[PDB]
Formats: sequence, C-alpha cells, structure tokens
Amino acid sequence: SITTWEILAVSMSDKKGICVADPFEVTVMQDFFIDLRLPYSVVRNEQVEIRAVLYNYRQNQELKVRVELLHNPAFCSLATTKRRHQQTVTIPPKSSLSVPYVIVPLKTGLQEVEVKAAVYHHFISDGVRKSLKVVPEGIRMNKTVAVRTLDPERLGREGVQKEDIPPADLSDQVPDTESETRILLQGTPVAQMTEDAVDAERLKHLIVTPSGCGEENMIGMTPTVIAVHYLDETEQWEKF
Amino acid sequence: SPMYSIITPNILRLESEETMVLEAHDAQGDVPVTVTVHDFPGKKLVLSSEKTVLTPATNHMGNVTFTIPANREFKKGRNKFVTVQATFGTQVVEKVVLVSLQSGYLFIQTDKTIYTPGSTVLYRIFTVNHKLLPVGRTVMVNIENPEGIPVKQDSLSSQNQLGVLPLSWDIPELVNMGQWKIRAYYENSPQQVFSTEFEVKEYVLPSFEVIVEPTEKFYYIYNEKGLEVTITARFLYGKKVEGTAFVIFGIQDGEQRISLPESLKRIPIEDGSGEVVLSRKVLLDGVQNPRAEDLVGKSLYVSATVILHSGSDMVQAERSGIPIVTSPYQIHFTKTPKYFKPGMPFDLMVFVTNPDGSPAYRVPVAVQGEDTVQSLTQGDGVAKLSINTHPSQKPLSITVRTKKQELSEAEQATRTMQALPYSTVGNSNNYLHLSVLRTELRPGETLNVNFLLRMDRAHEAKIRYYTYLIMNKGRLLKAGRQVREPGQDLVVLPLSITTDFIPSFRLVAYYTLIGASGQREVVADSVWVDVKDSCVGSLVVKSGQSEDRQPVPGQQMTLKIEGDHGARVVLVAVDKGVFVLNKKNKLTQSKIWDVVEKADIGCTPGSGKDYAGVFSDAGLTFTSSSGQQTAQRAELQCPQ
Amino acid sequence: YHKQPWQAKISVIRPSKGHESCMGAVVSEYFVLTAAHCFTVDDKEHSIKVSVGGEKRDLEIEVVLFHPNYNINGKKEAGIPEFYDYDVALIKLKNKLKYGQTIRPICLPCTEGTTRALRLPPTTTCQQQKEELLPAQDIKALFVSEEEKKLTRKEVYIKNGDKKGSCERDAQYAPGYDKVKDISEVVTPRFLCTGGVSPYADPNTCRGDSGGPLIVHKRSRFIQVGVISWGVVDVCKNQKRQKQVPAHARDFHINLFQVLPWLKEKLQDEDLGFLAA
Amino acid sequence: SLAVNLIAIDSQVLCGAVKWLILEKQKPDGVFQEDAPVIHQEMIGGLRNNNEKDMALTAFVLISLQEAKDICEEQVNSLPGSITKAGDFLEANYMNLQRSYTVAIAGYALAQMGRLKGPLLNKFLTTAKDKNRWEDPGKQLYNVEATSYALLALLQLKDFDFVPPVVRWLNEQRYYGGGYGSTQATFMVFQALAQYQKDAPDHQELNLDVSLQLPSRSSKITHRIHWESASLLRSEETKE
Amino acid sequence: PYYNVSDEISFHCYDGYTLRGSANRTCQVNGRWSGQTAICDNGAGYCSNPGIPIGTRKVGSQYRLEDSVTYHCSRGLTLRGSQRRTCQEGGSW
Ligand SMILES: *[C@@H]1O[C@H](CO)[C@@H](O)[C@H](O)[C@H]1NC(C)=O
Repeated sequence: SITTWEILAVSMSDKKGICVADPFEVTVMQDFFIDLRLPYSVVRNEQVEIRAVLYNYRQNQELKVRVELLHNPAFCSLATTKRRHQQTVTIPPKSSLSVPYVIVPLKTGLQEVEVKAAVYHHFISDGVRKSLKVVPEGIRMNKTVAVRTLDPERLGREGVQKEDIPPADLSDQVPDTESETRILLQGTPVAQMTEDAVDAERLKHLIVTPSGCGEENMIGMTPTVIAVHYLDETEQWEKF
Repeated sequence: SPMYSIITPNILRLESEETMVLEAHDAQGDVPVTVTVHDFPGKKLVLSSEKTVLTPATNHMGNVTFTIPANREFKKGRNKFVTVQATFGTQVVEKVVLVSLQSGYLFIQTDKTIYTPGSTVLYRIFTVNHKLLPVGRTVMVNIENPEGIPVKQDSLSSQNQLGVLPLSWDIPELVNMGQWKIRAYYENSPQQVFSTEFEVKEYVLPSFEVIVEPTEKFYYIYNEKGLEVTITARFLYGKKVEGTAFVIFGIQDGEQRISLPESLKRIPIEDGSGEVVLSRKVLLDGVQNPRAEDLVGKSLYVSATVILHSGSDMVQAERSGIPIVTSPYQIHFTKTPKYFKPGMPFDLMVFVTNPDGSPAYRVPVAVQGEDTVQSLTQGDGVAKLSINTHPSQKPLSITVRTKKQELSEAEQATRTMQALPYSTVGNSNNYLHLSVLRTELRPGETLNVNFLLRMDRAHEAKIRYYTYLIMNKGRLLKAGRQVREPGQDLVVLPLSITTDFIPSFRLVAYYTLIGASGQREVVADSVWVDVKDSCVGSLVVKSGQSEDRQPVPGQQMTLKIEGDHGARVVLVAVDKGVFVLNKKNKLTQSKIWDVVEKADIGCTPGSGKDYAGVFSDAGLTFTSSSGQQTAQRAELQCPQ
Repeated sequence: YHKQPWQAKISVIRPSKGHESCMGAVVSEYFVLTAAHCFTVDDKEHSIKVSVGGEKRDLEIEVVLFHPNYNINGKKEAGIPEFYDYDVALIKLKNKLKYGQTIRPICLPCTEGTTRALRLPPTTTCQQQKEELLPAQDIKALFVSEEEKKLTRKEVYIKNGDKKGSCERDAQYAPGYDKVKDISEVVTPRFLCTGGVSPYADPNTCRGDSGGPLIVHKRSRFIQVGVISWGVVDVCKNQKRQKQVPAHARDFHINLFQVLPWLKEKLQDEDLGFLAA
Repeated sequence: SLAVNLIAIDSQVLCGAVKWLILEKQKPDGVFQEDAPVIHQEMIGGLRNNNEKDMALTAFVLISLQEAKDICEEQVNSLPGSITKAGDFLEANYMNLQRSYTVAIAGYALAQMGRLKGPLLNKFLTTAKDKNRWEDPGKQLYNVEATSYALLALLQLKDFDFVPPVVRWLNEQRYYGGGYGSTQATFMVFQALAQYQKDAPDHQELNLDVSLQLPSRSSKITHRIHWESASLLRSEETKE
Repeated sequence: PYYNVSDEISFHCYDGYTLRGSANRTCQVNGRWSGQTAICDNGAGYCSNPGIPIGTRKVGSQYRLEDSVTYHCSRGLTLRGSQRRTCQEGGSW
C-alpha cells in the first residue's frame, strides 16, 4: 500500500508499568504507480465502470504508459483470452490520468481485478490486484419465520415442551442463490421478588436508654439492640 | 492523658495493600500495637492481622500494610464495609472504613476503529491494579451488538501472561451495522465494567484526507468579518490534492441541527488548499431571531467535501462544536479550594481556558478587590493568585476577571466563587496553611512545601513538629515529620518529586497540642498539586534507517524500539486512511491517567470545614484515643 | 448394535456389597487401560472381574499396574481428601483376546498405528500428534456412557482453548475442594477439562462411566486421548439424570500425552510401535 | 449473643448462663422448666398464655442456646448434647400442637437442626392461614411474634417460595415495635426482616435445557441458559 | 517477485493465533516447498481453518457448519485437488 503507516507501541513492564508510545508515522510512496479504486460491492450482470488512476509524481518528466486490463472469465470486458484491451497514453509531469474500464460481473462471490502498466524507454512498471464482492441481483430480505416463547411447566408437559417451526417461504427467491436460517436463543429475567425494608425514619423511637431492675433493664435494652441490628443489615443509617 | 491516633484511606481496596499510619501523643516507652481487620456487619474474624511496636526513636510512628481478600464472601446493591481495629496495648481504637470491591483498571485496545462485515477484530486487554502494574486476574469479556445485547462472553485469566490478553472476534458477513461494544470487568468486581466501542460498516479507504480548521477556535458574535474556515486537503502519502470543494455551514442547538442552505459555497482547491468565508449576514438570516445575543451559547458546524478532477474519490469532512461566546476565554475555580483561614493568605488556582476547552497561554488575571496583583497564566492554563483574608467569620467571595489587553472589558470573562471559614476546635483560632510555589512540576525536580502557622504564644512552643502525608492514586506514598522550634512561623520542606507522584498528589499536614484547658486540639490542612502527566518509564519508536529518502512498497526497514527493560512491547500498524472515517476511541496515555485521576478517593481541591473534614476531603481517616475521629464515608464515589 | 469394541466394563466385589462399577478400554491383546481410583492395594485379583464385548462371562485378570506417581492420599496434609493426579492403570489379562466384531483395540497417542489413522507422514513426531489431536481450541470429543443396560455416545468439548481456565477454576465447587488455597494444585497439567455450558451444553460423566475412554472421532477413526477421572457435581444417582445441572458441573480427565513414558514401558511387548521422542 | 457483633460480650457471662440452663434447669427429657416466673408477664410475649408451656419454653430456651453455640462451643462442652436432648423432645410432640404460635416457635427451633421434615414440615406450613400468617384468636403481640419465628424458619429451610407471602404480610401490617409488652414482638419482627434482607433471593430458577434438532443434521444442538449467562444471543446458522 | 532453488521462507501468525504445520519451508528442486502448509487458525469455527496453500487463493473467512471455501491458482498453474471444500458435520472439510 502507498500511504503512511501509523505504528503504535505499548509497553508492559513488571517494574515501571504500562505506557503507550507516541504514533510513529512511516510514509511509503513511489514515483509512478496505479491507484485502482473499486466499490465495496457490485451487482451481478450489471455493467459498471471502475476507475484506474495512474499517478506521475516525477518533477519534470512526462511518461509514455501502456496500461492494460488482464482477462478474467468472472468479468466481461473488451479483453478476451486472445485479445488484450490496452491503451497507450502520455501522462504529463506532476499529474495523474484516469483510465475508464467497463466490465460486467458474470458470477457472484469475491472476484479479482488486476491492472498493469509500463512506461516507454524506462525501467519502471506497476500493477494492482485488488478484489471486490459481487452481490447477487435482487434485494436483501429477512422473513421472520416465528417468535416462540420458551417456558416449561407453564406451556409444557411432564417438564418438557415441544415447538415445531415450519420452513421459510422463499417463494420469490432469486434463481440460483443461497440462503441461511439464523436460529436464535436467549434467556430473560425473570428477576423479581425481593421486598422493601422498613424505613429507618420509622425507627427513630427504638433508641431507648436501658434502665430498671433485672427485668426492666432488658425491656429497655431490647428496642435499642434489635434496632441497630436491623439498621446494620439494611444499611439505613443514612436516612436515619 | 495519652492519645492513640490512626489514619487510613477513606475507601479501602481489595486485593491490594493499604497503608495504615499509627501514632501516639504522647506517652513514653514502648507501646505494642495489634491491628486487626474484621468484616461488617458482624465481627467475623479474621481478614488481616498485623503487629508493630512504637519506639520513641521513630517519634512514635507505625507503618503497617495489610492486604484485604478476596474472599468470595463479598458479593448486589448497597455497599460493603470493614471494621478496622487497632489496639494500643489496652486502649482500643476502632473505625469502620468503606470498601471498594474494585480490583484495578482494564484497558481495551482494538487494532482498528472501524471494521467491514467479514473481517476480524483484533483486540487485547490489559489487566493492571490501582498502581498500573501487570497483575494476574480473572476477567469477564462480553461483546454487545449495536442493540446492546451480548453475543459473546468469555472468562480469561491474565495469570502468567504478564497482564496481556490477546483476543479476536470474527465478524460474520451478515451482521448488523452500527456501533458495537466490547465490555470487560474483573470477576471480583462485576460492578466496575470498562468498555470500548468499534464501528461496523461497509466502507472504502479514501486516497486523501480532508481537514477543516477555522481561523479561530471560536466565533465572536459582533465579528463583522464572519467565520473564516480553512480547507486543507492532501493525499495519505503527503502529496497535495487538486480538486474542488463543497462547503456548507449550520447552527447546532441543544442536540439539534438547523442546516443553513444559504451558506453553500464552491471553492476550488488549488495547490492542496482552499479558503471559504461565512458572511455574518447569512448567519443571522439563518435563525428567525433578530437579536444576535440569542445565538450566544450555541455552536456552528462545517461540512466540506473534496472531489478530485478525475472524479475517482470523494471525501467528506466536518468540524462541529464551534463555541459562539462573547469572551475568547473562560474561568474555572475547580482547582481552587472552597475553604479559607480567617486572617491567613488565601491562594487561588485560576484555571483559564479557551472556548473549546484547550488551556490558555499567558493570560493576565486579577481580582476585583486589589489591583496590580496579577499573574500571567502558565502553559497548563493555570494562574497563581493570593488575596488576603480577614479574621472575620464572614463567607469569602472572590470575583476574578481577565485584564487581557487588546480587548474591551465587555468582551472579557468573569467567574465568582465562595469559600467557607475553617471551624476551629474551641474557637482557639489555631489554623494552618500550606502555600506551594505553583510551577509545572516534573519527575526528578524538587518542591518547596511551606508550613504557615497561626496561633497565640500561649501554646506556640508546644508545636515542635508537623505530620505530612503523601496521597497518590488513592494510597499513602510517604509520611514523615517536619521539625519546628518555637519562634518559627514558616518552615520549608525539601520534597523530592519522583515518578510515583504522577499524575497528581495531595499533601496533608497536621499538628497536635494541649490548648485551652487540658483540651486536645487537632488542626490540619490539605493541598492538591498536579505533576506533568507522562509515562512512568519511557517508550520511543523511531526509524532505524539513516534518514535517506522514503521507503518503497515492498521494502525492508529497521524499526528501532527504545523501551524499558524486561518490558513486553505489543505493536500494531494501521493505515492513516482508517482514521479518516473514524479517529475515536484511540488508546492514549492521556486517557490512561484520565481514568486514574477520576478515581481518587479525594474530592475537595484542598482544606475543609474542620479538622475532621480536611482528612475526609483528602482521602484519610484520622482517629485517636482521645475521641477525635474523622467523618464516616458510606458512598464509594464522591458526593454530587 | 455394538459400535464400541474397545469399551470395557469393570466390576470390583467388596465386603458387604461394594460392586465398584468402573469402565476401561482394550488397548492390546492383554492390557486394558482404565482409571486407578477404581481399585485399591487391598483389592486382590480374585475380587476383580472385567467383561468385554458384552460377554456374559468374566475374564480373570493377572495383575493391575498402577501409575508410579499415583497417590490419592498424598494431599490430606493440605486438607485435600482427594487427589486424582496420574489417575491411570493397566489391567493385564490372564488370557489372550481374540479380536472380533465386538472386541477391538483403540488407538493410543504417539504410535505408528495412530500416525496412519491421522494420515500423517511416517516422519511425524510425538509432538506433532499432540498438536493435531489436542489443539489450542475447543476440541470436539466424546465418551461412552451406559443408560438402561445400553451403551450410548456422549459428544462433549475439551476446554483446551482460552476457556481452559474457566473450566478448571470450577473445581472449587467440588466436594472437599471448597477450602483449597490454590486451585492449580488440585488440577495438574495431567488433566483435560470438559463439560459445561459453553460453547454447548456437554453431557456429564456418571460414577459408572468412571475410567471411560475420552475419544476424538476424526477421519472415521477413534483415538483415545484421555481417561475419565473425576467430576465436579455428581449428576447420576442410579435414578434419573440431574436435568438441573449447575453451570460449574465440569468433568476432568487424564491426558495420555502426559503419561506416555509409563504407557510406552508397560506396553513395550504389545507391538503398538510407540514413537521415541 | 446478638449484641456480640456490636459491643464486647464477656464469654464467661454469656456461656455462664448457657451452662446453667443446661446442667441445672434441664430434665433428662430435655425440657426446660420455669421456677421463678418474671414479674413482667408482658415481656415474655407469647408465653404469657400457657396452653403448651412445655413445648413453648423448651423451644424458646433452645433457640437461645443455638444462637450462642458458635461462641460457647469452646467452653461449654455439654452444649451439643443438650441441644440434641431438647430436639428429640420437640420432634416427638410437634405433631400434637394446637396453637399456631407454639408451632412457629418450635418449628424454627427444629429448623435450625434441619429436623423439620415430613409430617412435621407439612404441619408447620399448613398451620399458616392464607399461607402468610400464623395467627391465633386474640391479641396482636402473639400474632406478629409467631409469624416472625415462622419467617426465620422458612429462611432457615431456604424455602423462598413460601417466604414472599409471609414477609409481605408483616410489612403490610406496619408494626414498628415499641410500647407496652412489645419486648418480644419488637426483637423478633426486626430479627426476621433483617435476616430476610440477607437471605433474600433476586429472581427465579433460570435453567433452560433447550435442545433443537434439524432434519439435515445427525446429532442434536443442546444449550443451557443460566442466570449468569442470560440475555445471550446463541445463534445457529443453516444454509438449508 | 520469484523464489529460486533452496530459498527459505518463514511464517508467523498474529497475536491470538496458533500456527500449525511447518513454520520454515524451503524451495526444493522439484519446484515445490518443503514441509506442510502453514496455517494460522484461532480456533473459533466449527471446523479448523482450511488455510491457504502456497500459490493458491482462498475465498471465504467463515468456517461454520455447511459453509464453503473456494480456491484459485495463479496464472499458468493447474489447480490440483478440490477447488471447493464444504465444512461437513463432524469437524471436517
Ligand atoms: C431485517 O433486516 C433488515 C436489514 O438490516 C432490517 O432493516 C430489518 O430491521 C430487519 N428486521 C428484523 C426483524 O430485525
């Protein structure tokens, strides 16, 4: 790739610790090169146009280039197994030229496009071999077969539950195309119960100073002991 | 009568070592101390038990460090506490402290910021404690779709892996586009969950980048000149771009965008650059509000689009968040303490910034009160002021403005705060201030900590030493004494700043004596100081080649790596074209310290309403045998 | 229907009742690999009967060879009642077995016979086979279980990938291991962890299945790589299957690649052709 | 024995009173008898009216011993023996009780031993009217206190399927203790609700063994969904 | 651009990937590479990564069940074996 690679480093010392380094850029360029740009995906049987731009960053030197598009049974261009669809152009100094290419994806899947180019009276050449997806003619649909609910004992029997699922329609399915069925399971709380605790603001009277004889002392000590105990578990010393 | 004190962080952490400062005032001879930590509620012994002896040779200071489990008994809602008990021979001093189940920090690194349906997401997890060090722990990792529903869950262990968990996740061809998420957390802390997002979308790497930088990082309302925006566009390999640009403006209300169709221009991009100006006329024509003072507070966004002359590529850029303020500056007392000392000097930590949020360099500031008293803002965007205070108990109100020349008073910024008096035990008017020369501290230098005392000579001779403690990343870095002979109103502490203080550190100093009538008084003071945030050690990656020229596609190059010894370095090369569509969620050292700093057990920048407040606001729990203990802390995070 | 010739059923009669019910695997014309905890020093040869091929009669054994490093009671000091480290043992029969459509050996790791089974070159080292049979991923294996006097296969997954630690640490829920300091001490490298809920709900091993062969079905061949040792949660009580099994109900086995030196020595005269390495 | 987690309790005193009840005031039957009834007959709660003094008192003293068992296990050596004696007694007469109060206080005493099974366990549950309260015709002190002992018994038996109705009845009655003769009610109603806040679940048993088999596949696809691994998208694709 | 005789090449997987086969391969006189095919699998698919034999080009990253992958040789080379492999039930292509 002709661009700037941004390398990132991360150290992990058992002594010092963690520390991420500063981004170190690395520019990678070439005097003469081809910039082949293809779409993310192209529809099958549809005639499109890819653009191959040839850059010439030579300060002051025009180039006589002869770019060519290699043949591929997966596509239908003006280049066959015996003919070579190629042009001969002259790219001015410090400039670029776009070379149009009309093709027709004949088969689906991830295909391959390659273009080469050489200059006259010089030892310079370059080529690009990238790939592009070929989406089958039609539209992306997602028929929801069914949305059943799983919960034995309620809609089951003897502890088990049977749930049949009829095959998808796919009546208007595009000829010669594949398709998958995504079965999906998932739990769901169900997280309930747990009751609320008595507000500590309602217990601002259980703080009685223990007093009396051998029996009255305990009677006055009880409301205080159990009160603090309940507040320690409910952690309601905040509102209290 | 003797006095056995104890100081521990407001919140104790699990699977770590918390320092425990023991003291005695005064007593004589050797005094054995048996520290025992139980759970809560209930005295279910025992978590951790330590022992030590206070010898007068060490001025009666203890230094015990316990490690709290971990433990599976600590499992939803509410909080968990531990009963920290310390016996000093016979007199028992106990105090319950809040517990943070947190085990440490987790940082997730993804190779790219955006992925295409079909590729694999390479991501690693770093398991470090509260001290940012490699540690073997068990981590739960989940990957939620754009609909926030986990599609993959694991449970790795960084044990014997040097705190680095290499992972990957294959993206199916048929996948839901959107903002995916990678969540992770320690098995012992299901509440503390870290997250890192990555976008999944069908895209193609452009050939060049488009940058949009306005002449100013803001916009003045009465500025007739308007908003000038620069359009810089160059290829990913440095070369400049030749094409045409399509720029359009718009006003952004509260989570709302009102496009301005009238502000559409078509500027030619020659020599890899362009220039567009938004007339003030169109800006006002956009909104249906005659008054221009109504736009104050809103923002503007630029939407440019560069297209080559070959029509082979087309990049779309955007610069949103352009503050339309009346003052090119802002003032924040967030770094300034909210408590003062009656009579003693009050220092201010003015924090001047720009409309965008970036620190301001050299900005004259002063207080409405006294003139001449000014201080040019430093590099970090912090000024140093110091006004005087009256012995009165009347709330202090300060109004700091900006005396920036080349700018009218009507275009300046102002902010007013309020400080509360420092309550004294028995109104003995015994205070303590800690003035520190505000300078950008750097690891390896030295700092001068001042100890200003205020009290009558009726008991000033009893003050023979201070007690300073260093708070760092929620722990006790160092604790010592500061000698003082009767007559010294100001002493200096030769503090050596190392690489540990990073990022910031707090300093709490207190003194004890017998004033009034056999009454034990405690007076303290805290101060927050920031240090130059940088790597603990060092790590640089430069080119190994002898400069020369630029590499060629398919060439070998030496990659020099200057890192720490015994350290494991993980690399990752990414095309800059990737950051063109998304440059968010990028792992940076700045973000690392950002998480650590926003986790301190302290809240108040310094000082408190009283002695027991200074410790709690700094991150310490002082508890003696005389009866002076700090406030209880229940909530994990800071108030508000 | 009997698609498990290697499968063997072991029974040990003891006073009062006993009837220790374990299982083994025919590995040669005399030896039958099986667990070691199914037997004890007290148990003689006349009290141990082994039946293979579904034969009604019981074969008389000669001697039970335990692993030199087997010590189930060598951890009581640390408070660990059970210790199934190196839980393997061979059973040399008194009579030679005539292989038929009901009796047939099973491939053992690091053998010239297994090399051909994996269709690998003769120059394949022992280390290469371990990478083929036991990769660093979620291996797909299976074991033989007995339900209603009828043998049945149970497809499971060996947690040898990144889910290895998750499956091992669940050994803490096991009876007696509830107070173990370091879980890595009760789970030696000589263990292969299986069962669980991820990636799938793997069937658990019973008490009668103990000593059962851990087989990896590849290339239409059956390769034994482990031996059923012990389980975390007992899900079989001679009544019905638990059905409500915990998410930590794991099953541990004994990696044969770790006990090779012992197997190669005891089976030197069986023409199994063990690799050097 | 409850304030041991709040203040400092001398083991000589706590265990001292326990040893006295065992050696002195306990017949070979394991029954505890009262010789000097307290002057305040209102602090004893549901023991004032004695239709079944033997079963009630023996259960009351028994519970107190089991709450101090973990403490006086070092000093008192005849404690385990005494606990068993009283247990054998209550279990032999639990099927003959008439008052809902005695059934609750004795049920919780047997629950701590796990000796509340079969017919005994069945009686304890059926006694509660409307399955939420162990009430007896007369007074309020005898009602709230009884239900409290029963609640602690349910939590002890880990039967959180019958607990919600009970706990709900207490909270929906609003009794913040305090007053005349509220010594028992207060100490129990808050002891049960506090113990409930610790033993309170969060959801219901989530363990689905969903196994789906496809015609174009030999083996089945078995998946288990637990509370921890809930809300998980377990998908399975099939091109057919 | 081309590998002469007795030329050696090494393979190395990324972090989180296991390397099966021969890491170091040398060009022999028979115009072939020594050792087995180098494959970098993470072990996340129902079937192991089919890998990409030297000189071929695999099309298909998904290694689920019933999934398939196609291969294509360079210009001037004859593809030997299968051009399409489907992940059959039982972990095997
Ligand atoms: C079906 O797929 C399409 C494409 O992403 C989407 O628009 C639609 O919401 C999907 N429907 C369901 C049921 O999720």
